[PDB]
Amino acid sequence: AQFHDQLKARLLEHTIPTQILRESTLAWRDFKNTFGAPIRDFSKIEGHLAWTISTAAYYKAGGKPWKLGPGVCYLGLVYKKIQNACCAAQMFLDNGDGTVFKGEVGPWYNPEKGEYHLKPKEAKALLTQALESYKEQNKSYPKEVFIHARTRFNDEEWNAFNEVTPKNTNLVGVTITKSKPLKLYKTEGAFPIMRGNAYIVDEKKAFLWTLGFVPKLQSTLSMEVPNPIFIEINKGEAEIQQVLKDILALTKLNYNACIYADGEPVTLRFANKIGEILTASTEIKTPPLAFKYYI
Amino acid sequence: MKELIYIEEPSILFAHGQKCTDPRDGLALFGPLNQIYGIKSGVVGTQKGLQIFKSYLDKIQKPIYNHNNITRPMFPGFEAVFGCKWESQNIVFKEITKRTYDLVTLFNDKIITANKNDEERVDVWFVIVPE
Amino acid sequence: RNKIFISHATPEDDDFTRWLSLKLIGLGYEVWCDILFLDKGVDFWSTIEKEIRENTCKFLIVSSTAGNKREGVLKELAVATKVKKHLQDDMFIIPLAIDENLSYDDINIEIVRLNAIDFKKSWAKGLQDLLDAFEKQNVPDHSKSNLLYQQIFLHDKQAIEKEETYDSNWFPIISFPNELRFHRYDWRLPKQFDVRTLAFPAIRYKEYLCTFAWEYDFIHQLPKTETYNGQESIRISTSDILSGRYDTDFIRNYECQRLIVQLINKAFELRMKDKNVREYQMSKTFAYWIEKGKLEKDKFEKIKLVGKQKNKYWHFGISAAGKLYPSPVLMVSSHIIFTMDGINLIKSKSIQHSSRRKQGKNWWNDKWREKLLAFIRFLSDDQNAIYLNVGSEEKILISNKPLKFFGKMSYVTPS
RNA sequence: AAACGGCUCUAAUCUAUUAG
DNA sequence: TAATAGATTAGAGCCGTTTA
Ligand SMILES: [Mg+2]
Repeated sequence: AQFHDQLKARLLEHTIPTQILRESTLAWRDFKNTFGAPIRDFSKIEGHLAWTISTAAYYKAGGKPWKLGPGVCYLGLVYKKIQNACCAAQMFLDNGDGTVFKGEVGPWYNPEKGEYHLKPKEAKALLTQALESYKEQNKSYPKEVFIHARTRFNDEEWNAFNEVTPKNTNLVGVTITKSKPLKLYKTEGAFPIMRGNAYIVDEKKAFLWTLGFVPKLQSTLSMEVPNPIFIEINKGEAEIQQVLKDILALTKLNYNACIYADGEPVTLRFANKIGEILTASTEIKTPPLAFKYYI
Repeated sequence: MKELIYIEEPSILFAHGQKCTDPRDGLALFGPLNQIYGIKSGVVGTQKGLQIFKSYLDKIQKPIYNHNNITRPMFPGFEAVFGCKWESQNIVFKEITKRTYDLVTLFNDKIITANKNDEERVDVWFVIVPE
Repeated sequence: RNKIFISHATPEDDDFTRWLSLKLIGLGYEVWCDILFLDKGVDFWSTIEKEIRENTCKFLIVSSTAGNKREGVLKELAVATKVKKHLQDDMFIIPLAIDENLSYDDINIEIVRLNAIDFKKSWAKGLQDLLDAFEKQNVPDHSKSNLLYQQIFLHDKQAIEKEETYDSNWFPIISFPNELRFHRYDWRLPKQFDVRTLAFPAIRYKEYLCTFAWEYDFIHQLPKTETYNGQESIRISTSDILSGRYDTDFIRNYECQRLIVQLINKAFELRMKDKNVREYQMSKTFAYWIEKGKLEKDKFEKIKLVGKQKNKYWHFGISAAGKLYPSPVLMVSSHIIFTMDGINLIKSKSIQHSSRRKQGKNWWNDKWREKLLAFIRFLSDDQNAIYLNVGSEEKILISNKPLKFFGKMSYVTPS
């Protein structure tokens, strides 16, 4: 179960871009279920298959497949159970207009069993590291620091964030919640709701259909019917529409896959993946902090 | 009877400064931003896995077909889209002929020896896991 | 005469012209470009003349800033003007403005009359417009380039600005019991008795009994609560709780909100216990489905709820829970519950999962929406709403029609 | 572990209350 | 310490490959 995680963990001390392919993936036709069709029926997606692989092959080889279209740093932090470990991912725009997406690593450890939040010291260190990375990449501190996570931020860690955050810098807290039971159908057509529509529940909380039907591919990014993702602006001040736009923009940079977009902001997804990599094996000082070594 | 707002789909940049919504379409039309010259592939695994990887790579070079080509864009081929060479003849191979820990250790030590001792440079290592 | 000519500035604009020519050959059109097709060790100007005035359907001129004033581009354009006059063909010259810096009014005097195919932004859409222009003039293997054509056309089909209406899984709570009544059964309720087993919903809160029912509903199984003074019970106008107004030391607003929510889901459970629907225990809640043969042609109204597939039987079931954050509304979650003979459940859950994914492989939005609406309308005793029993005289009323939504942006349904 | 999705299962935590 | 809920959160796995 932890083969991929441990293998990626043990190659972090010496930076080696690695990608794991099983024979059932590369040659799916050869391996059958012994009573009929192959176990993984990849014919419907074969080209897509190759796409993804090539994308991954082109990403870990130091090639940038596509950037995103300032002054805002998107920090998505995800918590992993083992005590909990918080692992981050940062995406921002520099003066060179090349989107820097490296991902803050060196997970911050909360000793509490079920508390998926950071202590003032760990939160202070995390946001200080984010600011330092943004400064060394851009030569200035960010106008807006887009903190977002799968959990809401407690008052104490938010106060720690505000204490260590610099002046003339407004940082916001955003919660992405998946699998909320809001199954919004379509009564006229036979296809589900088209992606991009947003239900503004409140000036701080909204339901964003980051995934759904899409006219460009004449289909839906998912099977079944699409579950909108809950965007909660629990901390900070920001317009809900701009936050939804930022989530939609972050759903674009999934370099680990060749798909139109994914249902969650991929900053959280990549932070989660590097979190599994970190929790796989023994702690490594100054982790690589680049997705080509984890994803 | 609530209002549902629309967020315009953001466009991701591509080569020549062009913007397309779908990464697949933008890659197929204009190509990736930066031009690496090729992929120095390293394959660590069983001879069967190496052969499967070479066959799939050669299949990657030529265009390949989806079942439904309109819901999901074509793959023209690695040279056509990304403009870098990843042929299968330039593959650096490493043969392999608590259980989780030692299985992990075998591939890790093979990759370590290949990265430290071998002269040939490998850009990315494709661990071909036996099934 | 079957050929396409593209003139451009050579030192600067090569990537655009190379890409355009490659796409054009991919589309099947024959092209001639000086950086691609002009041979080495050959009189270049003589061959340009031969191609321009001998074999050329159309003459495309990039309208970049440098490509406008360039002497070579000007010479090719002049010969193209002469062959345009000779051939009498309309729109033989096609400018392609690709630079945003130069104005449409600063285009050189020989081109400004022609309508320039826009290429300044989104070369893909400009190429689609150029392709449409080529098709309209009938400018001169079939199954391999229509894919590139359809990808060119489909790269930009932004949402049509049309009105669309949507049904949801949120069924609003139309009405609510006026009073939430806590009954002080310090001894009348045994301390070891389960408050979930009462015929009407009730929760053990403090020394009181949180329920929407009267103090004398719990008599059949709890007879000792008789002769209990009504002044002991504390009744709260729950509209204040829904609005959040009621925030006292006795109970916080969120706590009583949660209490009412719990009352809602367990009254839901009790009602489906009396609504002739079987139950399945998932990880976190109960799903309620209809057996085979209990409905006419296995369908309610014109929507089926139970069917067969591969020696297996499927029932559409619902699991509901209330939330009062934006409004008091009960969300439903739809599932497919599986059986061998149609009445007897499968003990295994892996086969249930596999069958659920196999049946949902072909289920789409219309099927799920119609199944949900039919099942909820079936559980409706009232024509336009369903009942949840919380007391003999206090009632929970749930809208049959989901919270309706609408959008100014939508799509053309695929055919 | 190409990948994303729906789905299922389990567990934990925070609140509020009750019995040890 | 145990229980009963809601709310949140986290983990895993399992099947399809997104109706033309
Ligand atoms: Mg990956």
